[PDB]
Order: sequence, then C-alpha cells, then structure tokens
Amino acid sequence: FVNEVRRCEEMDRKLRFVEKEIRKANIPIMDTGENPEVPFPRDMIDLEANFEKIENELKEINTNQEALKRNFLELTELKFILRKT
Amino acid sequence: SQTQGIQQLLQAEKRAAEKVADARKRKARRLKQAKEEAQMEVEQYRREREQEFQSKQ
Amino acid sequence: IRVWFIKVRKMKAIYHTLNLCNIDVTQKCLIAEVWCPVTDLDSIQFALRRGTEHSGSTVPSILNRMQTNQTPPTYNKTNKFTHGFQNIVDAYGIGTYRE
Amino acid sequence: NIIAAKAAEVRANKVNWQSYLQGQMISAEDCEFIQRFEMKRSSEDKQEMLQTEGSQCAKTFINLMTHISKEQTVQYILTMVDDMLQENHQRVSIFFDYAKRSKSTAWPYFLPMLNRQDPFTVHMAARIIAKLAAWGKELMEGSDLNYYFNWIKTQLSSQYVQCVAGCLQLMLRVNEYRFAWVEADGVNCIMGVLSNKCGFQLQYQMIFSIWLLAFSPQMCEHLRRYNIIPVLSDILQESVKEKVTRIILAAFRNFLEKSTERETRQEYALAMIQCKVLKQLENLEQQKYDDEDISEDIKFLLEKLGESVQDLSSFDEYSSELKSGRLEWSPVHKSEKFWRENAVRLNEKNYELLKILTKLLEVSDDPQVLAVAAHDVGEYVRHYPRGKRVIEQLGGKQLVMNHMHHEDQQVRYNALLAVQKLMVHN
Amino acid sequence: ALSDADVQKQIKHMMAFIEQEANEKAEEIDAKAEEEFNIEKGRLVQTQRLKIMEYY
Repeated sequence: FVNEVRRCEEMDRKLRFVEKEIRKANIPIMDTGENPEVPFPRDMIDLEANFEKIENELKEINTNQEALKRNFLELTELKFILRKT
Repeated sequence: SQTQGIQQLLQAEKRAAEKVADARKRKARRLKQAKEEAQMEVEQYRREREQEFQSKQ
Repeated sequence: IRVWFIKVRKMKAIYHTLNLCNIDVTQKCLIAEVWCPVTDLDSIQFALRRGTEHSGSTVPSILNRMQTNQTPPTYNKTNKFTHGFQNIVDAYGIGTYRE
Repeated sequence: NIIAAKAAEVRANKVNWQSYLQGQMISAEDCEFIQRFEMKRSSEDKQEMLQTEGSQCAKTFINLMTHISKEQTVQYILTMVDDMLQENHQRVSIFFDYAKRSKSTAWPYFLPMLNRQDPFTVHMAARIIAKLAAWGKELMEGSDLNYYFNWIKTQLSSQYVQCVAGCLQLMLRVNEYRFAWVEADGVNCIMGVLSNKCGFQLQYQMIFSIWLLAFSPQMCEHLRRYNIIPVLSDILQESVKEKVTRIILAAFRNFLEKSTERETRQEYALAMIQCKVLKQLENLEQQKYDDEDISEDIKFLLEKLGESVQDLSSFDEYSSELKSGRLEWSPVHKSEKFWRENAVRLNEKNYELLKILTKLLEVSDDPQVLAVAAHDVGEYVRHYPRGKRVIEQLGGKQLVMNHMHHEDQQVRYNALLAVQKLMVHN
Repeated sequence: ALSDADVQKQIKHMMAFIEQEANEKAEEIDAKAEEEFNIEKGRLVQTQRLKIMEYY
C-alpha cells in the first residue's frame, strides 16, 4: 500500500508549494470550520490531479512573468535610449 | 472458527484448477475431433456430389 | 485550501491504519485484532452498521469477543478539570493494569 | 436469494407421494418412477435412468403437474423431480428424457408456463428454458421466447430479477440465436436497463451479458452505432467491485480483438475522447493481483491505446479538420511530439492553414475553437519565430488582443497563454 | 450467543461467495474454450473447403 503512501506524499508536497505561494500572497485564512467534510470517493485523485495541473500553469506564468520583466528591463533601456539625443 | 480460513482457500483452489485443466485437455482432444468430424462431413459431400454428377450426365 | 489539507491528512492516516492490518493470502476480507473499551463496543457495532449503509455491499463487518494473556493498555477518562493532573501523574510513567 | 432459501426449505420435508401411489390425481404411475432410483447419487442409477428413456421423465410428469391442481404438494413434487435438472452436469447430456415420439413435450411445452411467478412455475419454466445453450437440443422457433413476457416482465423492477437474469446469462452462449435476438428490439431493452438505476449485481450480470455478446464481430459492428462504451467507462469510474472491473477489461480486450474493420471501429479513440480511462488503467497498474489475466489484459490495453494515440498522431487529418474549421481537443493538439517536430510542416506555402486560422479568429466567435486556435498559434510561434513575424505582418497580435476580452473567461486565459508565448524576444 | 450466530451466518456468507466466484470462473474458462474451438474448427474446415474447391 506504499502506492497510497507516496501519492499521499505528493499531494502533501503540492499543497506545501501552494501554501508557500499563498504566504507570498499574504492572504490570511478564515477557518470556516465544518471539520467533518472528508468524503470517500476516488474522485479525490483526479481532483488533486486538476489542482497540480493548476499550479503547474502557476509555475508556467511565474517563469513567463519573470522573463517578461527581464525583457521589460531592456525595454526601459530602449526608451531611455530614445530619450537621449 | 479459524478452520474456515483455509477451507475457503482450498475449495476455491480446487474449483479453479479443475476447470483450468478441464479446458486444457478438452481443447487437446477437440482439435483432433474437429478434424475427423470435418473429414466425415467432407466425404459425405463427396458421395452426394458424385450422385448429382451422375444425374447431370 | 484548508479542506483539502485536512482531507489529505485523513487519507494518509487511514492508509497508515490499512497498513496496520493482516493481509490474508487472498481472502477479500481483512482480519484485525483491536483493543476496544468494554463500555463502547455497542457504539462500535453502530459504527460498523454505518459502514454498511455508507458502502452498500451486503458486508457484515463483525466484531467478536476473544480473550488473551497479553497485558492490556491502561486508559483514563479525563476532562477539563482532570486532564492536567493526569498529565502530571503520567509524566512519571504508567503502572500495571488496573492499578 | 429467494430460490436458494426456497430450495433449502423444500429439502427439509418430503411429500407423502405413496398415498397416491396409483392415484391419477397425483402420479398414478410416476410414483413408481420416483420410488425407483431414490439413490440418485449413484452413478449406476444415473446411467440406468436412460432405461426409462423419458417415457415417464418429461412424458408422464409433463402435463401431469398441471393436472395436480393442489399447489402445496405439486410444487414440492415438481421441484423434487427437477432437482435432477437443477444439478444436471451431464445427467441429461443429449436430452436423456428423450420422448422422441412427439416433440411437443420437449421444446414448446414452455408456452403454458411463464405465468404464476409465486408457485415456482416461472422459475421452473426458466430452468426448462435453460437447457439448450450448452446442451444437445435446439429450439426451432426463437421468436416464441424472444418476444415473450418472461423477459419483458423482468426488464422492470426482488431476487427473481437477478435469478432470471442469470438464466438469461446462461442463454447467451452461441452466436446463431444471440444475433437473432440482437436483431430484435431487445437491444433497446438492454439499453433501458442500462439507463435506470438498479442494484450493483444487476449491472454486473449485465456487463457479463455484454461480454457474452462481444464474441461476434458482426454484432459488434451492429451495436457500434450506440454510446455503450462511455457508459461502460462511467460505471467503471463510479463503482469498483473487483470483478466488474475484470469483466470490463476482458470486454474491451474482446472488442479490440474482434476488430474486423478498425476504420469503422473508432472505439479505440472514442473511449478516450468520452473518458480519459488511461489514468484509471495507470492506477490499476500500481496494484498487484493474483489473477495473471488482469496483468496481461492491462498490458494489452496499454499497448493498444499506445498505438491508438500513434494512429491519432498525424498531420494530414489535422489539416483536413483545419480546412473544415473543426477545432476540437484533438490528441495532436496536446501531442508534445507534434509541436516539437511537425511544426516545420505548418510552414506551408503562404502558410494557408495559419491564414485560415487567422480568418477563423475574426469570423468564428465559438469559444472552444477559438481557444484551440489560440493555443495552436502560440505553439507555432513558440517553434517558429519567423512565423510570429509573419503573423505580426498580418496584424494578428491586435486580433488576439481583441479576443482577450471575450465573454468566455477561459478563452481569455488561452489567448493570454498564446500572447505569453508571443513575447519571446518581444 | 450473538457472536455464535454471527459466525454461522458468516459461514453461509462465505459459502455463498465461494459458489459465486467459482461458478463465475467456471463459465469464463468454458467460454474461452468455446472460442478456441470455434477458431480451430474454422481453420481446419477452411483447409478442407479449399481442397474441395480445387477437386470440383
């Protein structure tokens, strides 16, 4: 049953990553409660699959925007070049 | 009590092995039998087709 | 996020308890042996029945009395005004059964 | 199990048949028959039962149980008589209760019964029915059962339902009459019982019956015009009972082993389109089972879906759909290989396909095709910057900029991904 | 006792299981035998048909 064990592990790791992202977003939690809301379907597997896909495009846009600001630095260099004559 | 815990296994194992072996030997005999019955029908067709050869002549 | 946090926590916990079983050679019914309070076994029966409704497969989910020579663990029912003293007394160790 | 408990309580009491030893009301001569060979266990009695030839078995008992109007005793008498029919490994073989003089006794006597589903008449009639699939007899008139209410009554609604369902499982054995009844409207009845919610065991035996039907390729072609396989994947997803999965796996194996014509048997791709079952197969891979058949079947499923994706991995079908404007979630659209290598093919003469996509941007407002086209353009510019320059010549950047404000938010995000791809060296 | 009756009804439950899956696998094996018979008979009767065609 170590298959269940390490899939639990990888959901844990993905959740830790998105937690770090939210800490960088400085959005506090609200703790609505309702502690007994854990069901028993196999739908949880493809739900967390959807979620890991979701933060995969989060990583994608992260690299895109840091490279975009990298480019924008040369863009500001270009407009400063335009300023001088 | 604890005795069913092996009787389950033994009955299931017998019911599996018996039918598996049955199918193996059944196929082994059936290939040959299919050949011989096919040949029997074949020679019956030979005979009746000799008959309508004679009628056609 | 928090609902999925607690969900995955419960999932790994129950899978660890599943690891804490006896896999029969091929019997589809697991076999376990668990200490149960003598004052709540009927509540446990109700829980087993609840397992039957929440998963409808005509499954019996039986719990049966049996005896052993092994020493049972000791338990104490504390509360708000009894838990701290129980921590105090148990910080030094635990005594034999029915002490 | 109604029938099991009924047989058990039957076995606890024996009728006093001797009181009517020579009474025509109850077995004037059949009492002497049942007196003989009371040691039915003995194989000597089994092989000497044929000495009767059926002159009393199924020739005197026949049209005699109906004569005995007393239900309370005739039920026990008939079920004790046909307990031999119940076990019946080969003790009948080729209709040892022969009665060759009239065939009315053998096959067509089932017509008066199929009524009174409570005095065991219907269950006994079903047992009599279930004596030709794997036996030495054949029913001349298949329409005398195929359009009869012994299966139309059980199509609704209850142990009798699965009992007659098991009898029907026994029926579906040889293609000759299976095809005949499949040509009838009973296929739509099978679909009707597929749609309604019922017990898991009924669904289980139903999928086994689909397995029985799977043996005939022409029947597979006939039923290919329905969406059964999506339903199969749905029931696989919703329930896991460790034998229904086995039967479904074997059914897919037999479907794709009987592929007379893959050109029309598009199930290999349609099952993927209507449900991404490959993740379920991957999940089942992680669990080791004692049945090697499951491992062989999952390996076969994996490899055949592999070359299914290879079949769907092509460029000329994509171009044909591009001309027709059909822009679905094709496997080629998610195919990393296609974008990695065949992007050079998209550098056509005048880039006509890309131009057609550009036109589709300003004429087609459908969110789905627009998302597909946006992602395709983004990948194309990702793998060919000069194509991006040609697009900027065409002014497509401002067009996608107009499309970022579309009412479908996910299309806005797809166009955003395409734009993000457009921003390399820009 | 209550647990005693539970044990006996468990015995009938596992007998029911045994017969269920055992009948199942029995029909599985028998069916597989049937299709293998069908293909082998088809092959051999096909060869016989061919020879018939040339002779006639």
